[PDB]
Amino acid sequence: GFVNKDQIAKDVKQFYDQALQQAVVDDDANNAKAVVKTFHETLDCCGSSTLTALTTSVLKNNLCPSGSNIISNLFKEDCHQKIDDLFSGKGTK
Amino acid sequence: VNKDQIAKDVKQFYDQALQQAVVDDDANNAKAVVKTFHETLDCCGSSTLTALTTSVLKNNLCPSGSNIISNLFKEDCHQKIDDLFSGKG
Ligand SMILES: [Cl-]
Ligand SMILES: [Cl-]
Ligand SMILES: [Cl-]
Repeated sequence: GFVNKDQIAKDVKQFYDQALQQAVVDDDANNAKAVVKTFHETLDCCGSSTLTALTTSVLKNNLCPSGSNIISNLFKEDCHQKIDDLFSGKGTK
Repeated sequence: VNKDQIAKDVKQFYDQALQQAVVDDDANNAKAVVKTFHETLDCCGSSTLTALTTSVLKNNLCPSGSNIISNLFKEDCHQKIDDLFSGKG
């Protein structure tokens, strides 16, 4: 089966959103938090939007990339944007 | 979204880009996608696609530099995609 770039990007974001929501709402969600932490470290982001990345960095900072200050989350791309960069070949860096 | 299904689809997407990248004909986007996957996930090709992997490696789509062990001991992109969705890191 052929894979469409836009559709796969949408599914990944959706998967990540499910994970983020579980990691934040509920502690002890060990695997959601692991998935979220892996996405955040790999893509260098901390949220589905600028606003959720800021919120996560203030309230659940352990989920954010190491050495991440709060205020960078205001200016850095969010995880949805980094997922788009990945599949379009823009570059995560 | 099912974890197994999405990891499968992303690997298939990566495989598609890999085979397109080997053709140097209006595939500059596929080359960028392959290179982006390689740098983001820290991998180079897949053990399941040895012929393609050898070609992109020669096309300098697995650039070296940081982590010298990772320059000689390349990681499988399929495994790294699996690690991404399993949260293994
Ligand atoms: Cl699942
Ligand atoms: Cl092979
Ligand atoms: Cl190379």
